[PDB]
Amino acid sequence: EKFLVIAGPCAIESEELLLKVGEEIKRLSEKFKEVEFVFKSSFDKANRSSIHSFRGHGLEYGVKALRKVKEEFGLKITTDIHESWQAEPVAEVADIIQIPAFLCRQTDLLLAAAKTGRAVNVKKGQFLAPWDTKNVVEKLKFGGAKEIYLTERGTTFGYNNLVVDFRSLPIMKQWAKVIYDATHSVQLPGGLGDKSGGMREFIFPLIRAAVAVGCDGVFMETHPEPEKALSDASTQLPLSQLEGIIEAILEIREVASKYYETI
Amino acid sequence: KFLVIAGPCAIESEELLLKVGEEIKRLSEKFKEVEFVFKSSFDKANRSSIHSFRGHGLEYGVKALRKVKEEFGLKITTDIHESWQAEPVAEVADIIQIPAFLCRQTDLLLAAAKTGRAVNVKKGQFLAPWDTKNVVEKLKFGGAKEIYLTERGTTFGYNNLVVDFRSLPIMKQWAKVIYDATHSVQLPGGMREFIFPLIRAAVAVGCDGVFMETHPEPEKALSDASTQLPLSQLEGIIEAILEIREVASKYYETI
Amino acid sequence: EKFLVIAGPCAIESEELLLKVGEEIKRLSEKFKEVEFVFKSSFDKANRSSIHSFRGHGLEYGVKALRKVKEEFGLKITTDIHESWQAEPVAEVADIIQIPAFLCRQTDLLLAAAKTGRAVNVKKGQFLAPWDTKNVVEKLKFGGAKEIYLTERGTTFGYNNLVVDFRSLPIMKQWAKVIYDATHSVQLPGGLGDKSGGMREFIFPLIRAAVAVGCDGVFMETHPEPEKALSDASTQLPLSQLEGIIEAILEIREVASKYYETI
Amino acid sequence: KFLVIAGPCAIESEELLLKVGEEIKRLSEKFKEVEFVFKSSFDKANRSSIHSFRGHGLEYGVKALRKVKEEFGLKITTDIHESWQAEPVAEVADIIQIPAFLCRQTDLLLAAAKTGRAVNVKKGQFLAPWDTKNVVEKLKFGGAKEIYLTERGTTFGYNNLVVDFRSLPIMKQWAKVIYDATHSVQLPGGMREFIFPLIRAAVAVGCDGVFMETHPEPEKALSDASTQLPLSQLEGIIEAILEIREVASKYYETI
Ligand SMILES: [Zn+2]
Ligand SMILES: [Zn+2]
Ligand SMILES: [Zn+2]
Ligand SMILES: [Zn+2]
Repeated sequence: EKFLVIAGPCAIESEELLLKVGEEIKRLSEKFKEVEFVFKSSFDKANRSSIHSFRGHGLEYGVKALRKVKEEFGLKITTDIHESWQAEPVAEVADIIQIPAFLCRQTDLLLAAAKTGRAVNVKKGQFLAPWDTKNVVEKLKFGGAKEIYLTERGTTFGYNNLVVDFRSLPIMKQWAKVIYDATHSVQLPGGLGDKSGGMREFIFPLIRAAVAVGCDGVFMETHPEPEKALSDASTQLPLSQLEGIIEAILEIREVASKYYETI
Repeated sequence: KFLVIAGPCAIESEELLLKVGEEIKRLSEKFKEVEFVFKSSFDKANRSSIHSFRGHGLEYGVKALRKVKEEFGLKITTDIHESWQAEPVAEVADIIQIPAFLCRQTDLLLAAAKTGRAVNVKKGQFLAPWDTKNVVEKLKFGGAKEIYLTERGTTFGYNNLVVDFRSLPIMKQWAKVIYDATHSVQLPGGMREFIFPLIRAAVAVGCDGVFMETHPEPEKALSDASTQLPLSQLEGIIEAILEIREVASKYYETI
Repeated sequence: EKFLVIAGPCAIESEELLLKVGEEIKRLSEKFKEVEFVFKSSFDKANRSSIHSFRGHGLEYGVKALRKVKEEFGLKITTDIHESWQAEPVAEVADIIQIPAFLCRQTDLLLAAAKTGRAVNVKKGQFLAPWDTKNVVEKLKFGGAKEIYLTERGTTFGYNNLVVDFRSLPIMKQWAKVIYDATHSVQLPGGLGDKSGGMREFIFPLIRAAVAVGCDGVFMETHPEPEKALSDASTQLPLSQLEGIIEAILEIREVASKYYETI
Repeated sequence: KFLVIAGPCAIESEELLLKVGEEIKRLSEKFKEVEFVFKSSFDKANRSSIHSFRGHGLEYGVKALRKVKEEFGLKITTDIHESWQAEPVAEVADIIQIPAFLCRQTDLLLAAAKTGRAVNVKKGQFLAPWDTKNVVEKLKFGGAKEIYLTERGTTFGYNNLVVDFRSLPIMKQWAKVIYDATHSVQLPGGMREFIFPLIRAAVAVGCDGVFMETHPEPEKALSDASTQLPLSQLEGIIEAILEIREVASKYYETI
């Protein structure tokens, strides 16, 4: 099946930033024709550690910006919702509605997303065991979702640290397509001052592990200049490095593919 | 005074709340050194299964809780799950509770603080004790004056929670601390036998109050059936923690 | 039953240090007559993180020093062994033979201790679940041990951190007397540079929790001047604070005792 | 060359070692790009139960291993549990293995280093990746020249281990890194279905070798029966990791 690559700047810092990243993603989509690219960006960071951190410019602005990306580049779109009422307006532009990790058990949010008819991607909560995502998929199916994804983004491992238990990939594949979040998985929750920390040096090696184990897609946040990002400045991948990373995972996926176990 | 938040996990019926409210009212009259707060959820918005009991809705819930407050004169507390619910709930709830999974949702916290009511935040199973400082700050920014942080366990491997008692003195630096005696022993995805021993630990360490879900017939409860405390055992546990607190309080560290 | 208090300097820095601490422990044993005091000190720190850290002055010197303490003060003695051959010589002075946490599964070490006829205290490994200590007690009984203790000293919680799951106390009590290690439970494994870290501010509160939950004794390392200790300088309790801590736990134990559940 | 350490968990008999040694010898001739090392323990010194299989003793063990080395010309590796065992084991063992629970026992490490043989230390389930730097230093101080660190999982809650692949690049800073594919999926106090996928992960990330326990009839093994790899599946897995390594190696980060 076609491999999915969900990528984009963490937050919608401005419509200009989006178009700049979208342009590169469009270029890569023309090169890597065997990949289905989905542009991602959050119109709101509703769970920042600090009240002083950047959140966004509002739902209205964000949807408008994402719509511009889809219009100008013909790219599929995905963004996350935080309360049930946002599902309807967001579904107007989003091809895939994303459910935040902390909210993966909020029944009404899941139901709100499912009834839009759009695909739904649920970030696996840091508190959830792999086998407990079965009921998450069940809720979505109950709500009408026909295209469901589960995203591995790390599990709570002691304080301010996450570990990726790759056994989750084959387990979750039993009931949904699986995506590996290469950037949030290496972040150190509340690691820094009133902000999240992260170790970019592990992004690439862990993504290689994900494709070797076997997944249906990868999720990566990318920014022209990560150091200047308003969110996840420590983990967002430099846009110039995206091409090489994608090429590498396609190569590893190809050679490992014949060994992927049947679920 | 020492805070004791208790009541049935979910508002299974106005009838159930009244029966429990009566016992809590009696204990309230027997223990003047304690401030009792009646708790019950109008909606279990985060159940694991879509086929599990959620409740009868916000209106039916706020109505039943109002009946408890008016009939017994007890303070009330219930949890909210989305921002719009803060206002209507604040009509009856003296303390607005923020669910553990939602402790980082800025709009929910701000919505609760705006009501002018006290706010009790369940510490997420993914949060470190020191990470709660930011939670309190959000609430203060939102205008909250009476703020509580509730210890309810931390993710420890899969389908298990551990209570790191170091969290009590750490969180006390920025808020009043409550120990959730029933959810802390629950196995996500629990053991009633550990409820009492851990609550004894909490008061020996030092906290500002305890949270306990209680039900007349726990095994018949529509939620947390394996962990809700039988109503008849509530008095004994309260007396026990008051006695332990009386002796141990001499050693509670300053700030 | 008589409450057990195992205390002493972490390592046998010198025979003089031992006698100084022993003198205070003897004084407290005369005051707290309802407590059974056991003097503890390691003749060897065989598991230091760094090859450059203090280990000790040898088994011969240590046993001689411990014997002096028992002779001069009439105090019971306990020390830990690291290899089977040490059980015999150590049993000549030790009333309780201690089994290190990392070695709680080494069958021959356990058997070596059991056949000496002495009491055996096993530190629960940081990797062991409470219910898995049942087989540890089984091995000891198989080897002839008639007086067995299991010591709670924390469990691996993420990297360089330990958490105390107090549910372990009532669980382990099902098959052995339980001791709470108040000082090692708050140490941060490899936290510092080539050494262990620790948070002394949590020693007292956690010990209060242990007695409130219910245990058969407490283990505390104490030193005249912790800051100068050659091992566990961050967690050893100042000797001057021992009296107050013991008084406090006896008071909390008394008031909580009527509520201790029957196993 | 890439290292592949394989063999039956325990020396159940000289007979068993020979049968496994034959297959490993064959693979050794088929894969010249790989250095095979035959492994088997003469004693399971840390079994959970006193009634479980330990072995036939050190002498019988060193004897059987010597037979494998002489008959097939394969390098040998076995683990030691107490200092005195280093010398006699070094007579046949090319690489002396240090058990995970004993990775901090200074005298065992020094005893192994003194033999002049290579030393492979299983990373304790309680150790952080960076904590292994000190382990290597002890060995260097003891005179060790060829040093390996083996990833075999980290304590994750109770009766479960997780493999934090970040450990591979971290440990590589001070030693050659080996990934233990069979013990990493074991549930202390395991799932064979996860052995292959995680070994693929290990080579994609980048390691210097893999460790795998294999047995003709795993379900009949006297130890690690639930995790030992069936002998017949060994060739396929090796070919697979060589292919993945060939492609992925282009991206292994420097130092
Ligand atoms: Zn992000
Ligand atoms: Zn409940
Ligand atoms: Zn010590
Ligand atoms: Zn094995």
